[PDB]
Amino acid sequence: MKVGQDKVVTIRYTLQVEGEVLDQGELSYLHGHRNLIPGLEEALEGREEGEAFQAHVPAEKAYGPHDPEGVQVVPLSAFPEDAEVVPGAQFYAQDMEGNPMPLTVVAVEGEEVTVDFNHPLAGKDLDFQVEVVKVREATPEELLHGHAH
Amino acid sequence: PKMKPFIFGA
Amino acid sequence: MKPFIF
Ligand SMILES: [Cl-]
Repeated sequence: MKVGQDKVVTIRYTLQVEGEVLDQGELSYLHGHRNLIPGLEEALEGREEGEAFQAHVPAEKAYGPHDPEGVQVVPLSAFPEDAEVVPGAQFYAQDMEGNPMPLTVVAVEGEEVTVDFNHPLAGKDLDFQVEVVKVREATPEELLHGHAH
Repeated sequence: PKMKPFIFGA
Repeated sequence: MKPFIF
């Protein structure tokens, strides 16, 4: 079976950014439903089970470019009393629909904390080594939910 | 007077 | 979108 619209595809992968492996493992996803970064999904289109390959995915087809609007300055009083507010530390605010908005602390200057709401890989080009482990048809429930079980 | 935090640990 | 990177 080939990778295609409405297939649930299982891959084993290694994610490299700038010559360093950042993540490694296995995932399954419903193909053609915006469940996987588009560059990788494009590289997977039409592949057979058992196929292995490498794929370079520029930032625009991966987690997207770095959005300057994602960088903001907030007061230190915005953070929990106990928290260590340091570069790299992660937290979340809430969007207008009540959902979590993760952020990373970028810099702390006295009372001014610069945070970044961007995906940590936004604006980075990715390199994948991929193996297609399994391809199957989605169940109706998976199509209704929009994701692999 | 201390402001209600709008940033949460996770 | 996947891969989920924390
Ligand atoms: Cl999925």
